[PDB]
Amino acid sequence: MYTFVVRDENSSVYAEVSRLLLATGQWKRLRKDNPRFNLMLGERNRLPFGRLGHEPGLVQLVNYYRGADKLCRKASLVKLIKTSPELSESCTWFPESYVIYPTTDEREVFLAAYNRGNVWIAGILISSEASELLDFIDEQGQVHVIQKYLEKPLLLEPGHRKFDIRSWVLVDHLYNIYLYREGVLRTSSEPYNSANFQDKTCHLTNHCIQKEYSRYEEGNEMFFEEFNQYLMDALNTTLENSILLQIKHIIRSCLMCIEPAISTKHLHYQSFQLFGFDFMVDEELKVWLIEVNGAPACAQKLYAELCQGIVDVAISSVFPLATSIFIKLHH
Amino acid sequence: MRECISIHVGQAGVQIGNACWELYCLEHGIQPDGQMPSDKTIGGGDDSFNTFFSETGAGKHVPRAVFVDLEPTVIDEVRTGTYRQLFHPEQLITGKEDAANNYARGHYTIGKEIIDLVLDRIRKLADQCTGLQGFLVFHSFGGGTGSGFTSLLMERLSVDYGKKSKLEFSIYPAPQVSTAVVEPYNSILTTHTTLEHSDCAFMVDNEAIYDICRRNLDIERPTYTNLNRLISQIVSSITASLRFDGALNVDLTEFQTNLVPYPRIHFPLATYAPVISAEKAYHEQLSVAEITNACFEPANQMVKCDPRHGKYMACCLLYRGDVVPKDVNAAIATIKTKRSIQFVDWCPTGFKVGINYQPPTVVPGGDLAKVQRAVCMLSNTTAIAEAWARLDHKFDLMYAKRAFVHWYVGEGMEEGEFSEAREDMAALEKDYEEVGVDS
Amino acid sequence: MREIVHIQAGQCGNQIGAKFWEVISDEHGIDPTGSYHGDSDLQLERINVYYNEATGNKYVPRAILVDLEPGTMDSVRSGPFGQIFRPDNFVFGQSGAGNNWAKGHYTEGAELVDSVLDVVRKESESCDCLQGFQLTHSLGGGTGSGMGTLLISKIREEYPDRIMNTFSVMPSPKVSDTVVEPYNATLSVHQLVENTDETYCIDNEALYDICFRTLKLTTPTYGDLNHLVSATMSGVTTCLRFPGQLNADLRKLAVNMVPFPRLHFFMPGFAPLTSRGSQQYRALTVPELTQQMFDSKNMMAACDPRHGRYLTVAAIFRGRMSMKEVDEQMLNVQNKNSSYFVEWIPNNVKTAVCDIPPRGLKMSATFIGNSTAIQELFKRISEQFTAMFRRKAFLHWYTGEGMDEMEFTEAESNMNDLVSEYQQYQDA
Amino acid sequence: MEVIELNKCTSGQSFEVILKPPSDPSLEEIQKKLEAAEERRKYQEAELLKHLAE
Ligand SMILES: CC[C@]1(O)C[C@@H]2CN(CCc3c([nH]c4ccccc34)[C@@](C(=O)OC)(c3cc4c(cc3OC)N(C)[C@H]3[C@@](O)(C(=O)OC)[C@H](OC(C)=O)[C@]5(CC)C=CCN6CC[C@]43[C@@H]65)C2)C1
Ligand SMILES: Nc1nc2c(ncn2[C@@H]2O[C@H](COP(=O)(O)OP(=O)(O)OP(=O)(O)O)[C@@H](O)[C@H]2O)c(=O)[nH]1
Ligand SMILES: Nc1nc2c(ncn2[C@@H]2O[C@H](COP(=O)(O)OP(=O)(O)O)[C@@H](O)[C@H]2O)c(=O)[nH]1
Ligand SMILES: [Ca+2]
Ligand SMILES: [Mg+2]
Ligand SMILES: [Mg+2]
Repeated sequence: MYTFVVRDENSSVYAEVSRLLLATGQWKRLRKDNPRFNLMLGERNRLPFGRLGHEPGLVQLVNYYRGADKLCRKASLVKLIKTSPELSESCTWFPESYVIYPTTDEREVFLAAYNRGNVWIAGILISSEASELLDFIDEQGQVHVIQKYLEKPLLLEPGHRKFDIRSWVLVDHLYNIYLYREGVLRTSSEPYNSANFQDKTCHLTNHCIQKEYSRYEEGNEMFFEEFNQYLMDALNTTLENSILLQIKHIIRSCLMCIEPAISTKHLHYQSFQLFGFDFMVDEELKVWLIEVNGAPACAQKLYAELCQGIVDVAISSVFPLATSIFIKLHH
Repeated sequence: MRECISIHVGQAGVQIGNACWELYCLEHGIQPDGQMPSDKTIGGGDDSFNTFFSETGAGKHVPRAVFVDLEPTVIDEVRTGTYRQLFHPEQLITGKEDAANNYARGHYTIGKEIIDLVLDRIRKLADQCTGLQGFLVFHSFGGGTGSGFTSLLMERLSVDYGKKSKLEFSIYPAPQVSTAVVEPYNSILTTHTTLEHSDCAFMVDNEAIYDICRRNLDIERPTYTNLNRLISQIVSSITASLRFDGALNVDLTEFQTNLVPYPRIHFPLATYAPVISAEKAYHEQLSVAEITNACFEPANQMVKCDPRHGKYMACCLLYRGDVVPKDVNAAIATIKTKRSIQFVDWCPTGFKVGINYQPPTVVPGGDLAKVQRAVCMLSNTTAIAEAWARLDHKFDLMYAKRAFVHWYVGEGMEEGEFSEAREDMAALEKDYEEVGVDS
Repeated sequence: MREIVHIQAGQCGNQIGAKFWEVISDEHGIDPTGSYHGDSDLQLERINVYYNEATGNKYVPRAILVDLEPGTMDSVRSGPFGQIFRPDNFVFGQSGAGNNWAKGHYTEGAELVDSVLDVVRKESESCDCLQGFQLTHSLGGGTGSGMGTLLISKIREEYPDRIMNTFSVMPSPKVSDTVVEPYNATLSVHQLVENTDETYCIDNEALYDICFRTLKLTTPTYGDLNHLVSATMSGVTTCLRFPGQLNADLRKLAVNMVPFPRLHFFMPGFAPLTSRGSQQYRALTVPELTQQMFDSKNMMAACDPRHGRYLTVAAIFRGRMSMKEVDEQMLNVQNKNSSYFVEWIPNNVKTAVCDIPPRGLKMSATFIGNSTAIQELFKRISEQFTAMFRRKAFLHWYTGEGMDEMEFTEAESNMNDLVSEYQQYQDA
Repeated sequence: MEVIELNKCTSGQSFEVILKPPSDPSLEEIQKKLEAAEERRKYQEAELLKHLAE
């Protein structure tokens, strides 16, 4: 009988995972601050990693990687890509980006490469005239970052509409990197306007902001079945060749970059984590990394399969019980 | 030449002290009866080793040490041990009943009946010094005497020796070998009260030593004897520069200079390598690069924590045996690329290094294999704060229900010293946090 | 030497007292005449905790024998180890206490108490470093109960800074049929709550169940019951009598076991359970020991541990066995049933091992639990008490000795306070 | 990268290797605390002996 605790009640993914564990009959849930647990499904912020792995007779595992925040904050990711030689300023697949504080950063060198196609992004806002946006941040109290907005996105037909791709990746205690074979396109429901940019409607792809200010596919979510079919019929390529290889590459690069810093290989507790990578595909079927989310939600149709895969690969490999849905990315 | 006096307090301090003093003797060629044939100046000296041993006209080299425990059992062993002739009766002090794992009893009640005696014995050794540099103090966090008496002593020592350095060797409590549920209480009380009086304290988590013993020595259920022989190796590595010819860490003050920029943050992490089983039918001997790299493995730390997620303020490498600077410098640049080693901005990313050619001395019949080369790293990293977080959370769990508090109050302590002590530790956790937050 | 002074009072007190001294005399290699005949020097190392040493190199139990009638005193004298006790330490009367707490505590008892205290004082002024006292007595009768608790109050008055420890036998209508026992018990529990540091609750209800249901003794005797009491008393004092790191003196035990002054009533447990003469064939495994010692059926108090939570536990393993496996099996119990140990007292389970096994056994384990489930014991007594007291039934036996009923109202109140206080911490 | 302050002897050597540059109470007051705690300890016993007297 394995034991676990729940310290993030807000998570929908690990809601399902705890459901799946209790239903096995070889797990039992404890009170939140009962220390004698095998598994911790931890809080999103200020997780006490310092207190893990000091329980004699307990092998302990936690669903987060300490230090992975450096990949899952925008400021931190820019910083990590610009100063990490594994990724380099020679990084073909991340949009030009600068970190800026509201009046150790680079507010200066932002305008320097400016006055040399000038359209950028910054509760958001887009523009081509820098001077104004730099006040948008000034007003606000958080460190905002700015990057070149992608002028020419790949636009779906029928509709002339832009999208982003979300892929789900699982990294286990051995630092095997597993890509869920199912990803999702979060689509814009209304057409794409190249003219005046400052309208948060057909440029922002995120889900909730389209259940509001906005048919073709259900819930503006198109799955790999569909999108692969489209690519074959309109562009005569496959999802795999024109896109996934680039996505598999970027994922490999990012997570191998930080492995030395967060690996729990020789540590007294073990970590695994679920990431949500978000990408953009442009006109030339070139793929771009937008953000890495450390506490991702899952698409509704898929919860059952993904959460099942989490128990199989991340949890039960450490805690055995009584084809695969992932693509192992080798290294 | 300038002397140091060692003070061993409570059971942990005393048994560790016997391990260290036994190990010192084997390193300097001092026999159990106190005779040191190698020593050609009889009845006196200003050699480096004289910092730890005084001499008699009869050729006796006797430790500059005092042992103090509120109960006689443990020190009685010393009084009858194989090194009984080493010490003279005046430096072995005992009481009748102990502090019963109660800090208040060690500090206030039973402490007051013995503090002036201890200080008088300490005065006697001090007067025999031509240039006393200060004190090394050995004790547990968890015992009544180790926690309560020690903090009493430490305060009095600042009064009677306002200008001397005080170093600590502190045993931090682990359930696997601990003996009171109340040890987190005692740990936070003594840390609070001793903090302003200690220049530099080396913390040893029994948990860390227990597991190094299990894993690297093949000891299924480590005893204190096992733990203590390993601890004396680390202690010896740390004090070697005081007892031998050299130019690094040659006086007590230099420990603080090299390791402690911030007074309150005076808890260096020690990491030791290599630890190899003597029952092992020969181990492929490790290189400079290999034992140096091992210094950045949590599993070889005196405290389990993760220095990756903190910053360094200072780092010293102490080698014993077959080591020359070139192989060291070449071990470092390799590591500096393989590992994430982040010093604070207001700090040079760098290592002070010390090599002593005498390889580690091991106790005959002990568990440790002899090796041609070893290293002890002392790194002041913010990561050690993890052990304060652990300790403080256990304190909070019990204190919220006032569990066991009546035992302290019954000894004359006020509830207020609990909260005050915890608040001080809350401030100490925040100081570490400030110092280590690029991320 | 950190001496303990042992006092035994009344019939039950002296019978379990005598068997305790007989059992540990054997373990320490002492014989009926007070001569050592043991192998290990391990037996003689802390021998002075319980025994005084004279010239003739004899060992005399630091034990005082108290009763208001001569009966059981003569019984002890002719008993197997009758001759080891200091003759001047037999202190007895002629009246008896008639199963009446008031007589033990206020009238007959008061007449005898001072001569008892003289012998205590003699034994105490002799000690290098006196730990404190232990008393055996029942709570259902008159002498152990009433006079027993009087002695505790007077001893505490002369030695307020010493530990007071008792082995207290609780009455059960499964074993006896004297109708006032719940009166005597409640009056005594009130005393014990205020005046002892540690009390082992030895429940004749649980002793009966073990003997009759588990050991299949269809005509159980006090001899059978006491076989279990003596095994448990040897077990819980092991860490006092042999070299060891944990709970090695009465105060350190109290500091580890007592988070709140009033909540100092322990549930003892023992494994394996055996009858006298029931020869042991297969020694238990370490696993078996551990499961059993925590099993409700092995508790010497008739309380279901699953109905409460442990504040603190001491576990003592005896015999040659793997210290590694003991550690592993003890962690397993806590890791597997962790909801039954309160979360706000970290690492509240402590484990000791002693290589010397007890007579007849290769492997034994003794459990000492501070469980909130002990409230069931006090609730049981309390209902019995109130069923009579609300009609003032049999009270004249007490008022005739000078007591008021207000003193009954208070004991009842205090014991119900104690129960609810356990209930506070059970939830928390 | 850069080696500094190399000290040698027959016992061994010391040096510093740099990889990068940057970017109390009196004896009197103690008595006062001890005596006070002992005062409470004495007051506590007094109360107790007193209760035992009733
Ligand atoms: C361990 C001490 C002990 O020997 C334990 C029991 C009682 N006594 C004295 C000896 C004794 C026992 N029975 C006796 C009958 C006549 C004379 C003497 C006895 C004793 C026994 O060995 O039985 C075979 C015994 C007694 C009892 C006994 C069990 C028992 O031994 C098995 N009881 C459980 C009670 C008793 O009240 C009961 O069964 O509770 C419902 C039980 O009632 C019935 C219906 O049998 C009974 C029987 C005499 C009746 C009235 C009150 N007392 C209180 C205790 C109880 C008893 C055993 C002391
Ligand atoms: N490493 C090591 N730890 C020890 C040793 N002795 C005790 N400890 C640890 O120290 C703590 C117990 O405190 P002790 O030093 O034994 O107690 P004390 O200082 O004598 O104080 P009192 O006995 O209460 O008067 C526990 O955490 C023990 O595990 C030892 O010899 N070596
Ligand atoms: N376990 C046990 N209980 C006993 C023994 N003798 C009496 N009792 C119990 O103690 C209570 C009777 O008190 P008793 O000691 O005889 O009265 P006292 O002499 O006035 O102290 C009842 O609960 C009896 O069942 C005994 O030898 N062993
Ligand atoms: Ca000399
Ligand atoms: Mg001791
Ligand atoms: Mg009777």
